[PDB]
Amino acid sequence: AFRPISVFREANEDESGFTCCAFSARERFLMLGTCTGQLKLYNVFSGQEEASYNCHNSAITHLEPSRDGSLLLTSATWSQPLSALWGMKVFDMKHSFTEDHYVEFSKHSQDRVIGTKGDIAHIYDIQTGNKLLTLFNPDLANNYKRNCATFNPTDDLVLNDGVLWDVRSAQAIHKFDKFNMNISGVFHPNGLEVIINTEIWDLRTFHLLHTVPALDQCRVVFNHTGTVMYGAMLQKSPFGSSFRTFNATDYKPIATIDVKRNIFDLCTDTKDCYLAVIENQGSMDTVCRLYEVG
Amino acid sequence: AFRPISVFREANEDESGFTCCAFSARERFLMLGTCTGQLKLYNVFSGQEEASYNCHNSAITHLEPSRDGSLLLTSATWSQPLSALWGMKSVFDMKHSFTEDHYVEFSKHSQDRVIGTKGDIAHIYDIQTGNKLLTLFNPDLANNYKRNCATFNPTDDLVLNDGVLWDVRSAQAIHKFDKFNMNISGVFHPNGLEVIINTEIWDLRTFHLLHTVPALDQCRVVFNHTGTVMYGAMLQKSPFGSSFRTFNATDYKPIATIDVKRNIFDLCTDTKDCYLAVIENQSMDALNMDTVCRLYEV
Ligand SMILES: Fc1cccc(N2CCC[C@@H](Nc3cc(N4CCOCC4)ncn3)C2)c1
Repeated sequence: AFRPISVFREANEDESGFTCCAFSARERFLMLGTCTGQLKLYNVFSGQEEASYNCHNSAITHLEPSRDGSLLLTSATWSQPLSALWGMKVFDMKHSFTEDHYVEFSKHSQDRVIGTKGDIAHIYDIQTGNKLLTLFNPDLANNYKRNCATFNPTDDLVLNDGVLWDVRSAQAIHKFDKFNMNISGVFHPNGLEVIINTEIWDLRTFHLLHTVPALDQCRVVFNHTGTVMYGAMLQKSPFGSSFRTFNATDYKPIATIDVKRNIFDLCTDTKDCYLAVIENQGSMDTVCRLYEVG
Repeated sequence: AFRPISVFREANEDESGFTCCAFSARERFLMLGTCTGQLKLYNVFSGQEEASYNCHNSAITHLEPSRDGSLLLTSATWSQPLSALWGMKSVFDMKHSFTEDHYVEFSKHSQDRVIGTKGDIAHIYDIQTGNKLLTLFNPDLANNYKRNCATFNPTDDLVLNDGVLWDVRSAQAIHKFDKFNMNISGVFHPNGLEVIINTEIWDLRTFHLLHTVPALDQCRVVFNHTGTVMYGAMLQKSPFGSSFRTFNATDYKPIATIDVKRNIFDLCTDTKDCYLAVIENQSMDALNMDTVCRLYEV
């Protein structure tokens, strides 16, 4: 049950150019990246645009606010810096990650950033911005075209290019075998499973647990309690006109939602009451439609 | 860093009698056994008691909730029965007893069986019927470990009992690991490839010695749920002293040595491995039993 509420659109523009969405830490703001590298803040209540910040010189591809509301990670498409860390408590650049096309925070304590440059993962200290670790084992590389390195929920492990790393020893534990060209995978928020495209792997024994065909070429996001998984399939619009929900315990579908328009991105708020979806109104005119979750 | 978050005692008792603990399937709720045979449910953050159940007429030594929240194993000191299986669905009720076993745990992959230990002997039981399916003891291969604790491997194909590897389907001993200590019988690595018997790390394929880790000596070793950290409390009334040790599960390198300067009765982690609960007595080798639960954020 996804009940459309409202639309956020770019004020003072013929066509809308939203490319990515994230709710602010305490959800008073929807943060919308644009195709020209602006970060626009919208009040969820009033629907009004409160600020437009010049973050990058190309389309924003990724946004992640820190849980404490003090920091924001951004990634763009081309040029430099590809990724940056911003203070949210005046809006200022804290550090740049010049060559990393994707960045995420550590999960348990958000003291670190993990960046991806092709097949290579970099870990940075938030305070200093210094590079602490480079994770790349050329013996084990899968060369995934959409590789995105990520920490597990405890920050002890990293998944990079389908390879599981022990962060403390900076050594590869296991290479998961390649069965697609693009998707490198994520940790299940439950901490026990690795989800790589259609393959569900046991984190501890590395045995295959499940095949989930409906996840093929999907971006996967979880609700904040990790009971529901969202998948939007990659096809310019990154995804198509539908997303799918899955029970995160058994990987069985809950709903296929056809919005009848190409999806650029989707995110949930911390309380799992809202779904924001970037939808192409044109045939870009990419608006952000808000849905009640339920 | 282990950051103390909360401390609490057994509510309203002159002397606090917590002896063991395990996190519930419910996020912020810890189950605790007591020296008078009660099972307590506490809010681990507020320290407030929620529920109490009468399980045994002697001290609870160990408890293990099932992953699905439906079942609980308990073991007591000198009660009859020594161990029992409880339903927690609607009414809290005893399903089955394991008369002679001083320790019990669930099978690992599918929790459809219980494995109990009586000295050097392992018993395997069906959860549905309570029926004893197997008695595992080989008089030729016994190591006679004083703190023997029989266990299934991650896939439930194998059992380690008194340092002997058993094929469960055939109920035959397939290998005896040579004895290097008097007490510690060992556990499976959650990766399913290694057996950890006191200071010895054995390869499950070749049965070759992979590593010797002196810092593990006389430790009850447990893994966090993710299998990234090994926690060891050393034997020295509590069986344990005032220290617990952590090791990297991938390379067995020590991480931390934590001396709480009080005897430890038990320790456990939450399903998300964010927290460590420790039961500690309030001087060293205190005759007085007055324990607290301390919660650390990891
Ligand atoms: F050295 C080992 C090796 C393997 C397992 C253990 N454990 C298994 C769980 C139970 C442990 N024993 C106790 C005993 C105990 N007390 C309660 C008070 O009366 C004395 C026994 N309190 C807590 N734990 C021993 C010890």
